[PDB]
Amino acid sequence: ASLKSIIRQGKQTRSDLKQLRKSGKVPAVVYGYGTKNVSVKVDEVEFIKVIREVGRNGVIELGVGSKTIKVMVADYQFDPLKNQITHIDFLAIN
Amino acid sequence: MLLPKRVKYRRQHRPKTTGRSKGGNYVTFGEFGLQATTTSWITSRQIESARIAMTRYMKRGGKVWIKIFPHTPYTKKPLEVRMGAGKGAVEGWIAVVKPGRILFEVAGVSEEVAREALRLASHKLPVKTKFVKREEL
Amino acid sequence: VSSTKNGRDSESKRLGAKRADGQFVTGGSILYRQRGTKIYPGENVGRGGDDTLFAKIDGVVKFERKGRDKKQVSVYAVA
Amino acid sequence: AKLQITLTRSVIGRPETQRKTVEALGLKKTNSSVVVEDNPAIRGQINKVKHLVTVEEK
RNA sequence: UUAUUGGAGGUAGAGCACUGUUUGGACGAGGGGCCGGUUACCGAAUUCAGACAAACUCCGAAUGCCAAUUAAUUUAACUUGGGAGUCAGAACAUGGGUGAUAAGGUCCGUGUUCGAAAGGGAAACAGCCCAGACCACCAGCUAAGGUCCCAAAAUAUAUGUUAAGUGGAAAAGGAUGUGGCGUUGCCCAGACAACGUCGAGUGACACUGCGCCGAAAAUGUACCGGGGCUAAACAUAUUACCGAAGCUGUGGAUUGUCCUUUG
RNA sequence: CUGGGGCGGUCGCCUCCUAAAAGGUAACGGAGGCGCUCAAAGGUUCCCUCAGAAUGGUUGGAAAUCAUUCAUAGAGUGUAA
RNA sequence: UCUGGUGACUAUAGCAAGGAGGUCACACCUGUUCCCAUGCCGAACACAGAAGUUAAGCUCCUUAGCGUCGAUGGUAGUCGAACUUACGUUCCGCUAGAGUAGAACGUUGCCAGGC
Ligand SMILES: [Mg+2]
Ligand SMILES: [Mg+2]
Ligand SMILES: [Mg+2]
Ligand SMILES: [Mg+2]
Ligand SMILES: [Mg+2]
Ligand SMILES: [Mg+2]
Ligand SMILES: [Mg+2]
Ligand SMILES: [Mg+2]
Ligand SMILES: [Mg+2]
Ligand SMILES: [Mg+2]
Ligand SMILES: [Mg+2]
Ligand SMILES: [Mg+2]
Ligand SMILES: [Mg+2]
Ligand SMILES: [Mg+2]
Ligand SMILES: [Mg+2]
Ligand SMILES: [Mg+2]
Ligand SMILES: [Mg+2]
Ligand SMILES: [Mg+2]
Ligand SMILES: [Mg+2]
Ligand SMILES: [Mg+2]
Ligand SMILES: [Mg+2]
Ligand SMILES: [Mg+2]
Ligand SMILES: [Mg+2]
Ligand SMILES: [Mg+2]
Ligand SMILES: [Mg+2]
Ligand SMILES: [Mg+2]
Ligand SMILES: [Mg+2]
Ligand SMILES: [Mg+2]
Ligand SMILES: [Mg+2]
Ligand SMILES: [Mg+2]
Repeated sequence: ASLKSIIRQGKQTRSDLKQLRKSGKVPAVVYGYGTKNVSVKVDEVEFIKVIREVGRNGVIELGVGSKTIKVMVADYQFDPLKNQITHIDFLAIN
Repeated sequence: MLLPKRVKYRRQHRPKTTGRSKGGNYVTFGEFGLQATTTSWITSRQIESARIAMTRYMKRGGKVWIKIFPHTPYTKKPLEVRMGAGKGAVEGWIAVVKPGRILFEVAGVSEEVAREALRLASHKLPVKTKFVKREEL
Repeated sequence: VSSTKNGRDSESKRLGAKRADGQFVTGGSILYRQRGTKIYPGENVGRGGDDTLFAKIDGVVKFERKGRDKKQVSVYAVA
Repeated sequence: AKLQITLTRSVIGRPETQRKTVEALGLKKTNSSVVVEDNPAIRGQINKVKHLVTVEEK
């Protein structure tokens, strides 16, 4: 429940999104209680291992910059061909 | 032998073929399934041959679903005719698949039986296929 | 021997809008040409016998919504 | 400030929508230049035809 | 022509709220097994989930269209009159009908070129890529494409793949062919083979790059243009050069616009 | 006219689709209608608001008709869309 | 501010549910003598009334249950460009529908009365 994130900068183009997915990274956003919209980056391999040990519906304490937020998972877009996760939405709860 | 009982227009334009699957690309009714990898038409004789070869291998065990129905009629003009004196009579009924679409779903059987039953069906369709599970996570 | 029984069509009628939003018009000019009432008349706009919308006075023309999903035309005075 | 624009690719084989923009800039033959000042309406015409011209900051 | 504003309209895509089509599962009412009813079966209704549409739409782009601004850059536009020729069109790319998701087919829309256009490249080759010839010159810079010899310019630098002359004409399928990247099994307690020995690695799955078989036609090698090539192939980066009637340089001709010394 | 010509079929007008979100746009491309009617089915002034479904109720052809609750027009609108 | 009359605004304004409110306004309510009225019915409409009542309409609170509104981020599609003939790829602009967080149990002009 200790996953790490990296804040994306402004205005990702088309190229640097697919260049980000040819690494092991996946784009993401966080929103909800007490926060603002922050768009982030998560490793794919690390994200699967956290889900497979806390379940589909569990609490993740991930860190954005300095602070850490208790975060649940809202939805995710999946590519059924070539079977990789392509977007993940995060929801803060408190 | 699948065909609709009544259609408003018997003579129709042919469907658009390029692109990706609009929807219906996750297994929902069963445990295992067969998804497509290239693009083709399926002409309602192929899914009769494929459903029979599906069924006799499983010895009437678990259930089998078909996610494809042939909705669109296509025509053909008779033998040795000049071009253009109207549009010919109907010939058969097709359904269009694009890469992603699930074709059959099976359930109620072990996994290695499901791989072999779907492999026998896949040699009767004109499209490259692939064996898939029920996705989670 | 084969033949067909479809060759008929009507002549097309040049429907649609005839003046643009923000344009100055003269006091009798046709604004919109339609079957039925896709657009209602508003201020200083008459509605003809064959549902043609036309201007009463001369001025500038404004298209504008009416309710949730209704549209109207008005003509306002000063130019 | 000022910009120098140079017609580097020729204009034949191109659509007439792009030929009329090149004339509006004031370019006549290939490798011919013009000096104008920077302006958001001038950047729009450079944006349209940017695969045919070369801009330097004068 | 562009920037900024405003507006008309229902395509692409999506979707099932109407019209039609359709797959499973439930719910119960009816007939309906029976001995009137059970249960099975039937059709209809209502719901849960999931799919289809040129003549379906609760939604809805990009672009194109109409206009207005003491906006900015450009140079056309319109009216009247005199004089014509044209009404067999073609290929390419793209959006669609027809046809067999056949034709160098046929019919519409949108662009380019040919027609009526030489020059360079594509071996040769109206329609493909570059590019629009006033005339001299034994002067220079470049485009597309190229730099072993034919034939002008790198047997150039650096990293890797391929062993099939692949390159230098094709599929479903099949396969211990070889590289790269991941997940996960059994590990020196002795596996994994072969028969206590053997003493270190051993399997599966998944995604991928190049290649192999599948591959039979008629005058003579016989689709690399030829020689020839294991790079002179392929992929990725860098620096140089060749290369046109394109652009510069020098001189000259004709016409026009300015200034005007009609120079 | 004609994917040679003949045989066959068609020749004027209206509405949809093709038609590529202005308008326009072809083919022996796909679907249908017209060659009228109305003395009120016209004008004006006042009133009214449906089909359908559900539930009850002699005739109940199941539904004719009656009451009740909902019901965006699904009704109806002389005649195709 | 409270009540009423009357206008403006894409239901964020609606629908449902729960609770309070009244002889000042409003309404149920009393009656068919008169104007007027019902394909029959003083139900409706019209008139004459003020005994009764806050039960209902109405108004004020409470709720996000249905409907409505709705970003950010990602994706589909696409103008332009560059490779190519593959049911294509790459770059750059624009940017959906669905879904999620959330909004929301109206806002406001004029007059009269009651404060
Ligand atoms: Mg779906
Ligand atoms: Mg579509
Ligand atoms: Mg179509
Ligand atoms: Mg449509
Ligand atoms: Mg003619
Ligand atoms: Mg002609
Ligand atoms: Mg041709
Ligand atoms: Mg063709
Ligand atoms: Mg054309
Ligand atoms: Mg000629
Ligand atoms: Mg020309
Ligand atoms: Mg030439
Ligand atoms: Mg040559
Ligand atoms: Mg050739
Ligand atoms: Mg020639
Ligand atoms: Mg040089
Ligand atoms: Mg070059
Ligand atoms: Mg030679
Ligand atoms: Mg040489
Ligand atoms: Mg070969
Ligand atoms: Mg091959
Ligand atoms: Mg072979
Ligand atoms: Mg031979
Ligand atoms: Mg040879
Ligand atoms: Mg020259
Ligand atoms: Mg258009
Ligand atoms: Mg149009
Ligand atoms: Mg007829
Ligand atoms: Mg009474
Ligand atoms: Mg949206």
